[PDB]
Amino acid sequence: AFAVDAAKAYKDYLASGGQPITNCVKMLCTHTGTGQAITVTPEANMDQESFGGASCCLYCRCHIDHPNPKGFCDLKGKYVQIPTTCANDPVGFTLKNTVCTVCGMWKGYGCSCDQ
Amino acid sequence: SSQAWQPGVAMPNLYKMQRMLLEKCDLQNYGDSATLPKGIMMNVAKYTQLCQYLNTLTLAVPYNMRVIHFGAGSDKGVAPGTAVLRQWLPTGTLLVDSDLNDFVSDADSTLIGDCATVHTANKWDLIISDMYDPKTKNVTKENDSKEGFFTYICGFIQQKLALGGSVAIKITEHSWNADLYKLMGHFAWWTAFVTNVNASSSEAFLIGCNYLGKPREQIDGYVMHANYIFWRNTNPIQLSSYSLFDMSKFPLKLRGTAVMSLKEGQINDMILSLLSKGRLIIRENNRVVISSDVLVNNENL
Ligand SMILES: C[n+]1cn([C@@H]2O[C@H](COP(=O)(O)OP(=O)(O)OP(=O)(O)O)[C@@H](O)[C@H]2O)c2nc(N)[nH]c(=O)c21
Ligand SMILES: C[S@@+](CC[C@H](N)C(=O)[O-])C[C@H]1O[C@@H](n2cnc3c(N)ncnc32)[C@H](O)[C@@H]1O
Ligand SMILES: [Zn+2]
Ligand SMILES: [Zn+2]
Repeated sequence: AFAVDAAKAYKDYLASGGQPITNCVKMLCTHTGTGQAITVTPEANMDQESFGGASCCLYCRCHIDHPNPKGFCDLKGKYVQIPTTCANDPVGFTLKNTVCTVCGMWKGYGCSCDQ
Repeated sequence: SSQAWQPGVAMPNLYKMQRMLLEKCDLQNYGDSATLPKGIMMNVAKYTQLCQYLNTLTLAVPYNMRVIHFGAGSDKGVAPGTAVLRQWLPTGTLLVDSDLNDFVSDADSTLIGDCATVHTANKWDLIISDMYDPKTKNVTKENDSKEGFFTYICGFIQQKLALGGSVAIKITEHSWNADLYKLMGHFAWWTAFVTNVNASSSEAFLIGCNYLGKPREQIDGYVMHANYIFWRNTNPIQLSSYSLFDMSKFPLKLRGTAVMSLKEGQINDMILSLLSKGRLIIRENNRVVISSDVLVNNENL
């Protein structure tokens, strides 16, 4: 019945003015990529930075179990594209945001499936 | 003169041919720091230039390529070099990394422990090591050939590197090993490559290109490290990060290099020619299986 809520702890710590997790691994890339959120190689466009996935995953970085019941991580082994305006906190961004199942862009940061 | 627009500088051949004695390394820019693009870690820049250089060699790049990366952790708890390797290597390439200390990684599998605990059933097409022992900083003595993890690496290459495969092994002035230089003579070509972002350091990657499983050339590793230090002592390299800004051609070309499971008798001069050219890999193509030996102890007296 009891489980640490890692997401909630970090979201609250952020709001209390805590320093975002650092040492997310930022990649060198052309910045001419598709812009999709989670890719097998870096896909940043001119508005995004590309990072190594694992270093941007709250569960990977905190040495705790993943929410997926079989323990699968969405980010490890891939690259997450982060809007340049949020690249100060890649971990928070990926926690607080959602990927569109249709076009693979961040809902609200690339997804335009409502037009 | 055009050097600063390269990812780095490789040991010129005339220095390989010398018979210097070992001196102290004294670099004129020792300790200077490159200006890295915004928010880019040193080791992303260093591994990026290493891979940019490997792109100019005749690496074998088979389907279902197997790469292993030693010394992949960091005082950050993450693995920036692994991230660059996974960016560079064809998608789906199997990548295993390892380190003495725990870290989070994008490799397909990570083993924590001294590298001499690591075993693998299968052979590899590319071995990368950035292992460095921090006690090497305590220079109390002549700069002698070092054993430790280098002894493992030499064995690992002879036992588990596919013919036709390649290596890049980090050394410095004091973290080096004479058998590793000797083994370079067992590859079709070899060099010592200094990245431009770290040109102020005596670090280099000893690169062996296309393994032959026997000596093409007899190399005295003591003399050869003396030659390398002589080169670095007389050729100041200007810190540069220029090449980090062009990633258009960075990915390793998937050449589809053939893989055959031949036996030692079948390696004729023509096979050896294909190996030498990066056109063939020789190893089993079975499934990749790794493990780490764990010492068991019960401390309750
Ligand atoms: C190459 N080098 C090495 N040393 C000394 O030898 C020690 C062991 O040197 P080292 O084997 O760690 O090489 P280096 O320091 O270049 O490696 P890096 O830290 O990975 O960049 C070093 O801590 C220095 O005290 C050096 N000291 C001076 N003054 N100038 C140099 O060029 C120099
Ligand atoms: C320069 S750092 C690695 C930096 C890392 N490659 C990166 O991408 O940032 C040197 C590494 O070699 C590891 N190392 C040193 N000796 C080792 C040994 N005998 N076995 C395994 N790892 C070792 C250290 O733990 C240390 O993390
Ligand atoms: Zn994760
Ligand atoms: Zn969408």
